[PDB]
Amino acid sequence: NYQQPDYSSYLNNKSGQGSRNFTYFMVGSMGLLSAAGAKST
Amino acid sequence: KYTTLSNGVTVATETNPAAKTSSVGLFFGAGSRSEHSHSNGISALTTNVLASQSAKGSLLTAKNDREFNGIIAQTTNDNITEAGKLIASIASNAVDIVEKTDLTKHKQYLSAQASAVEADPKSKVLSHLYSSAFQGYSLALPTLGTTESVENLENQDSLRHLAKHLVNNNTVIAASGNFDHDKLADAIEANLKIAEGVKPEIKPASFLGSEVRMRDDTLPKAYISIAVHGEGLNSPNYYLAKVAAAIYGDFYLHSTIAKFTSPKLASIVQEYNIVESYNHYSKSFSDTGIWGYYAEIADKFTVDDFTHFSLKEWNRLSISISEAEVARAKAQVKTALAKELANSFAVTSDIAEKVLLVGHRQSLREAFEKIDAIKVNDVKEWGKSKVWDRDIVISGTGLIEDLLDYNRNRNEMAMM
Amino acid sequence: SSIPNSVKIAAKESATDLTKLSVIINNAGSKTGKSGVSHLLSKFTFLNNGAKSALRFTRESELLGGTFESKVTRDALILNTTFLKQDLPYYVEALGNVVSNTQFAPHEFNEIVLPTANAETKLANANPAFKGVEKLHEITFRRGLGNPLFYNESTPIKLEEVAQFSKEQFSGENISIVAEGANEEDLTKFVSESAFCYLPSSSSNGAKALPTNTFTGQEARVPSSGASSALIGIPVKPADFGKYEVLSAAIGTSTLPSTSTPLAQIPGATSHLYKYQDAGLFVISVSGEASQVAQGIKQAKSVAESVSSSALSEAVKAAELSVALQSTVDSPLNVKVVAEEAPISKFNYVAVGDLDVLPYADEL
Amino acid sequence: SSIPNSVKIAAKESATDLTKLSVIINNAGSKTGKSGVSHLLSKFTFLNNGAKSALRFTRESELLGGTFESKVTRDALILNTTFLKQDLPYYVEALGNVVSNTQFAPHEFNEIVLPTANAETKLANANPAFKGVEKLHEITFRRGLGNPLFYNESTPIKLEEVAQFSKEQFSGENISIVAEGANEEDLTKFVSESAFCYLPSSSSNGAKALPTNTFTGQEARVPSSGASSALIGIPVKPADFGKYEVLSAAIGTSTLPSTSTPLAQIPGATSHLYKYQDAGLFVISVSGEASQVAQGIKQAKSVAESVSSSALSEAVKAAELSVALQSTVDSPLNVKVVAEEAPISKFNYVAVGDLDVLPYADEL
Amino acid sequence: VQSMTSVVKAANFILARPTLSKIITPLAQKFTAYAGYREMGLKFNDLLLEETPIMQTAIKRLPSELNYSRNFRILTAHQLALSHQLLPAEKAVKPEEDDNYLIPYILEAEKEAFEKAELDNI
Amino acid sequence: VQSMTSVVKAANFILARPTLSKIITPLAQKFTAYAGYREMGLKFNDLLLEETPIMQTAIKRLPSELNYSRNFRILTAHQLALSHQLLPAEKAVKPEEDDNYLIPYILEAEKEAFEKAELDNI
Repeated sequence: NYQQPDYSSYLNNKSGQGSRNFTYFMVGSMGLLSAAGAKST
Repeated sequence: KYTTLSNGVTVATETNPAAKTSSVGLFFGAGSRSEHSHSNGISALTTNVLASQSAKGSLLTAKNDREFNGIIAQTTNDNITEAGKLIASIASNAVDIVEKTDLTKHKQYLSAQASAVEADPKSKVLSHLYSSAFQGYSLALPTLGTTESVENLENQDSLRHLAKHLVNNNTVIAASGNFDHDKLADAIEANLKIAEGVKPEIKPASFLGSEVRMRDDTLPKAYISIAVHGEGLNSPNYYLAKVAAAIYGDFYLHSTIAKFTSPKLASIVQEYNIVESYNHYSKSFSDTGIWGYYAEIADKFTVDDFTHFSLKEWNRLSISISEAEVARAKAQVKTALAKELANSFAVTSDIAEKVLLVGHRQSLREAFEKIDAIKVNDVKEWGKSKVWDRDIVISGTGLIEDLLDYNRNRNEMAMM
Repeated sequence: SSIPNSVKIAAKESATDLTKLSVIINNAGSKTGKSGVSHLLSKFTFLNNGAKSALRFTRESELLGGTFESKVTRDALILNTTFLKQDLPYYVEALGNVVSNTQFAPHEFNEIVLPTANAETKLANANPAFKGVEKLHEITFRRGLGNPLFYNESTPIKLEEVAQFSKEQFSGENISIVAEGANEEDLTKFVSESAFCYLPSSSSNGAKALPTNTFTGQEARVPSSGASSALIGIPVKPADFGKYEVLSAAIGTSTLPSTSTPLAQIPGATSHLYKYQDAGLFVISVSGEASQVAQGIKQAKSVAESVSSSALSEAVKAAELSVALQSTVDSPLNVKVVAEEAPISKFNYVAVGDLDVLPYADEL
Repeated sequence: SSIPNSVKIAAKESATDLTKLSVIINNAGSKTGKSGVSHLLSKFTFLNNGAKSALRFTRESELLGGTFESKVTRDALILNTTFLKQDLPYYVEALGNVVSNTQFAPHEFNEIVLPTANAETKLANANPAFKGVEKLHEITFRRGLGNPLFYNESTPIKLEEVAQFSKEQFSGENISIVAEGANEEDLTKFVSESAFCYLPSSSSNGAKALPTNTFTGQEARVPSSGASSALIGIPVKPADFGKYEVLSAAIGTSTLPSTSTPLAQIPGATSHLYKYQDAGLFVISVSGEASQVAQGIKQAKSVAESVSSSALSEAVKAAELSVALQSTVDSPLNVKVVAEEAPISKFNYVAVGDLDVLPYADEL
Repeated sequence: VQSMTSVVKAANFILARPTLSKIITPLAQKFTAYAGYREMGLKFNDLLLEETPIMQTAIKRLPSELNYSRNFRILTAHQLALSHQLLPAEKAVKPEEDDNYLIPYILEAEKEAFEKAELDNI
Repeated sequence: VQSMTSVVKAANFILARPTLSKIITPLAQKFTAYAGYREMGLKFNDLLLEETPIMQTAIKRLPSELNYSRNFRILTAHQLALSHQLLPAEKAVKPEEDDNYLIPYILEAEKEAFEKAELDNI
């Protein structure tokens, strides 16, 4: 339809599963650290 | 039935005595995918110029597809051989025809078509979806080009395009109808004369999850489309992708069957009349595809609800699709494939597409056997592989103010 | 073939391996009943039988992979079905239960028929060319073939009328089952043992077909928002179907989308010969901006006339192709396309849209 | 009387001590510009002057007790005002600033004009009789007098068009000030010293009046919901205004609502002779249930013809009464009612509503 | 809540057998007379629990005359409860006017819902 | 909030006098340059407090092209504030493009409101 802006630089170098796996690992780690802190409190 | 003529061009025909009308067409690959931004739309313009020639009683039409182009001469059965010669001439004199042509009228017509696809909301939505999904590669370009680039095309660019792409190794003569294949092959052999050349390398393309929003608040509806990286013609999951799409099928709110359609999404979306219409599709290119849905929502306050429910139903693909849904999807896909291959024009187009892009065309019986073999576990494996927690590409045109940001829809792809 | 009811059965092999079965109610179309009844009847056909409800028949049909629709045409009411070859015994039986013992429940009338019929009417009339064609039929064939093809609130219809139209029609003489990709013997057996065997041979108290009564020289104007459209309509006897198919294909026809035709050189212009049992209408239409249409219709009129007999003869093969393309299972066509000259002087005219811009009939 | 602009002034005493002042723009009606411009112009008349805004002029007028309206008629655009005798110097001045230097601001075109014009059009057309009369004028006087009387979205109009139609119109030769109950000398002085003195004598680049071009023998049909209506229209020369006023009053006219007349004996029937500068239209209408109207219009047709010349002569005095009633301040009427016979064979016909029930012109 | 399909199933289970019919039906009429809703102008089907999608559909698919009569009877019952007074015997709803007008529509609604549930679990 | 009519009254009171003009106007340009809104793509009239009936009417009565240009400039400003970046000097709104496009409509709205208030207290 029209030309998109070039995201070449913005793109990640990870594979489809790698980036998703790392994001979910970080979110889960945040969730469980919050769980540990809330349990302690 | 196949015959490789002299010059190495291949004539592929699917002749059937029950055919109402016959068709034969020369397709030389290299659609918009072979173009670049500056010279985009040149393939469509060249095919239009070729198909605008004298028809000699046949029906010449251009194809102008994403990855391949061709001229098709539909004609009654007994006249087919004549049509054969016609297209042969049209392609043996392609450079001469283009040289003697005043492109002003043809460029006006092509720009009119380009505006047409920029006005029909579904055409605009899917064109933008393909452009954003494959952004940065030639596959993102329109089939018919943009209204800005078309006016910048000239005869010399078309001649370069023909010389590069209209070659024996990169062309095929497809045919269908009721006729003797040998007669058509002999008629074309004596008349087809096209330059030698190697098959042009098909440009790469990689799916990039993105979102494009052409929000026009003046429109009456919200035309959105959400998809994921699908299956190209090569992939063995081609028919499996079609089955996965058909599990959700089509829907039109005002259709009589609307209250009775099998798909669960359809029953979900009448409770508050979330969406006016939608249709799930698996568009397949040579090596990549787009699997998703298009939808038109009348109520501007329910775009989010529709996207939420549709992506939840996609989540259901990898977990809870029952044997009933898989059986229905298999039957519906088989019926749709048979429907697409009834018109001899459609059969010619499919023969050309398959022979150019995958090299071999699976007969309809082979496709039925391959679809019948699909089990529910196969569909769920495909859903895990290609749908579950995978990047999506989004497009929207009007009243999409309710269409929430990318993260909400994307995160809808992995919640239970 | 025929059964004691005189229900004609025709079957012939198909190309795509789909048994594209179809039932053609000869004179249950928009021409027979009062304006718009046939549309509502079509919308009732596949909903609720005496054997399977809508939610059961639709679910089973989708499971069986078939598609089914009911389209209204001025001559006949068509029930199209499309399914894999193994599925014939089901759909045919269902089709029987559609022609006979259709429930016509008021809740389906007020929920699924009137809403759907009104939605489809509004969607179709939004296209100025379609509404222009409807007006052209209205003014060319004052009654019968000129009845509006779709239901309009201007002529209220009550469920009793629709039900009495389902009966008093649908009789054995009045229906023809036509199939593509089904053995005629097997189809005949199924039809004989289906509900089709119970229909009356002839309707006792209706189906008194009226004469066509073609009327020429009239004109009409229908103001509309958005796109405008100007149409020219030549009524034609059935025996002249050949002369105009050649003319249409000679100048450009909707069936054959292709540039390089004289009528395609002007934006939005097209032609089409609507063919019916006892009459036909050759329509040359132009659509788009009112200013463009104003000159486009005059150019199209000048193109239809003054078409060289040599080009008209050359267009015979294109006309044959167009006729073959139109000859779907639902609408069988048998027209011998002769290159004979076809006059245009007897045209009706219709204008839709910016009536302050569109030309009048006296301006051609 | 007149001023250097050639603006005609007419003034005569009134019964009810109200100065029913009125301005008649001779040919700024619905006949002059493109369909619907005059309606929008009439909606712009009293809003924003170069002297007083809408919210100021309306408030002042209401304090003064006067009323003001702008009605569009196919011949002229009428700006009526009605106020106590003490109030002439104000309103006349305002009227000047209405004809000259009316602002035409876009925010009024989008907030007060287009919405109001659309609402008025929808309200008027909801009446099947008025829709039928508009269609009758359209098909009898194809252009000019047949232009739709009200703005319709089918013919989009932009503010520039209305502004350029105010200019190039409203000229000195093109406006006629008429008052009832105001001294002609005082009114002449006020007009001379008002903005009317600054109008050009004639429009430089517009107001090229076209011939009437009356067309007969036509017909039309306009499907509509709810009430139906069948109308019959005789175009008449101005010199025949006397014959038909006597005919209408003989059978029953809208101006004289009374039972005992032949046309009043059938439900919903009425007649009226619309009178214009260069042509007129005698309309016999029937309205109501479609089945009732079907027979009512035929009865009315049979009544209009076959009216005894003795009864026609008896109706001369009633026709004179009707003419006197119609001759308001805005629409001066000068018709000599003679009993001469008036034919009907040249009738146009228009049907609205349930077109499946209403008869065609061939059934009269 | 119990579905009208099940209520009618049980009622026809009883009515078919002469012994249970003879024992119950007199008790059924006696119970319906002692219920006291007829003294307020209500027919039995007016008492049904409207606040359910099936029942809402059933009312939404009533004819015009039955719908308006139901509206008036419900309004009369509300007014009578409001003013703590009952209809005289002559104005009360007689046993023969308690005609079970809404049951067929509810049964159709439940038939549709049951077919949808069955086919979703095909 | 100060009615725009009063702001323009004060501005013309200052501008009419050559001494006050020569003093303020240089400071006016310097202040609008230091304000920093132009580097974010905003014209002056984009900053105006929209949440008022008079201002809301003025926006509602803008031409289509001005309305869309304003929408895009506001969206660009939001994106810039979101990403914590400013437009390059070549892309920033130049002083000549800060053209006071919305003031006429605001003044018309103020005039209408003031006439209504004056007549309501006639």
